[PDB]
Amino acid sequence: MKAGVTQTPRYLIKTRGQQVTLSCSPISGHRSVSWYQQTPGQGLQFLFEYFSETQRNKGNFPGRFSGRQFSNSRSEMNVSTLELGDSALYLCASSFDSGNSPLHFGNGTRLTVTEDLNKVFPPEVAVFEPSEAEISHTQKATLVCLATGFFPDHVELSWWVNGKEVHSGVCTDPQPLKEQPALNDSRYSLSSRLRVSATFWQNPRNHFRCQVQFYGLSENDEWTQDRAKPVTQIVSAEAWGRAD
Amino acid sequence: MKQEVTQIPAALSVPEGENLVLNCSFTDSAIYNLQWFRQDPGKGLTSLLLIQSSQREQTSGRLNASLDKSSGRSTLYIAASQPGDSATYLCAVTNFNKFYFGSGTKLNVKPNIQNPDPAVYQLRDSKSSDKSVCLFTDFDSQTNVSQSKDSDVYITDKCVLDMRSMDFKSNSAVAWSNKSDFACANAFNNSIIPEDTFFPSP
Repeated sequence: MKAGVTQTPRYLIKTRGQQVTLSCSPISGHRSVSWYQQTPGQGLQFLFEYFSETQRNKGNFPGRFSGRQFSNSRSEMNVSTLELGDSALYLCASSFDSGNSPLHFGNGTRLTVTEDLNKVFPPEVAVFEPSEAEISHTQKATLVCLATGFFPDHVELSWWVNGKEVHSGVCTDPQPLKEQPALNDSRYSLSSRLRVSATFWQNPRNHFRCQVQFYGLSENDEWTQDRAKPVTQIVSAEAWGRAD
Repeated sequence: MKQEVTQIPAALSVPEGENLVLNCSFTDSAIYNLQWFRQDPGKGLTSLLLIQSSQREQTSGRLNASLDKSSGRSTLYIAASQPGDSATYLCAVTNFNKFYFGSGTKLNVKPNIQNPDPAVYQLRDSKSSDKSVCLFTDFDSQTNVSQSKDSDVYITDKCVLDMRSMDFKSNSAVAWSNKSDFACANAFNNSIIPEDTFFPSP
């Protein structure tokens, strides 16, 4: 009910040389706002902290990384002259007082910097219905959803059964697999499973949907390729239960 | 002096129910607080414990952390581990004018599979896809899933699902390909799988 730390935007794809501005709103009543960069290669690294509209502490980033804080404690950070290695999760944390009170993190802004927007592809999404042998041997039925060929890794996969989001019986891979592990802007694949009882699967009225939200190009990004512009979109696949 | 935060082990796999120990060390003892966090994939961090520089320990639930400031050490003890403890655990210290995070411990707490029933199943093709898909499922948690010998066969790692209203958990791995010389019989040939694994006739 009470809002936690909020961050906007959620996802960004930029080309080299561009700039971005990110915003964070602290928990109500928190006044210390901190920014961190998380990369696979360098881990979580401190950018800077703000309190009462001024920078209180700073990390070791070059001057093209900048910040500010408004009178209502909202904070922005900016990155100019973007480079590939700036691809990261940009996390903000709020605290009542960072010296003696816990840090509370947002969920981050995921930034991917690419050489070329022609590298960006939405997922193809498919559902694969259960094995007959699984149903006879176990009295259970596993559906698989595959999301493939996407770049960047800005996807959210969810399952819906009769219109209600489910978590019971689900497992989605924690990370995607690189389809060509040696290339820096390789496309990705992701799998997920939804397991239900045989009885549930055997009812043709039951409806199963695998949803993938993909966060892609802005309406302000130019696009001159023949293929469809890889905008933010949902790609989905579905199945209905089946008797014997 | 230069602060360095070290966490070990980098990765820990353990059976549910076991106690766990997470280590954090810092070379500059002049800190104001030490904090432990968890991070789930796809998410930000969640504060678990904050130990002030004047305190020797903090407890919440099954978590207890000690701080030995002069020795430059903290230990996080997790009692009676649960699958929902699986996460990356981060140690941070607050210095006079800087903040420093360790590289983390990636914790995986594996479920005990009461009645393993290892099998490799073929899923139905989709009319809207060109992939062939195979499911290795219901194996016990000591089984390791390897990558294929083939660069165009894709295999995920074991993922645990929980059918809550049936009190049932199971492991699975997915394999797929769109090459034609590919079959579920051979999909997991690069893995050491149970000798009693069920291969239904196609």
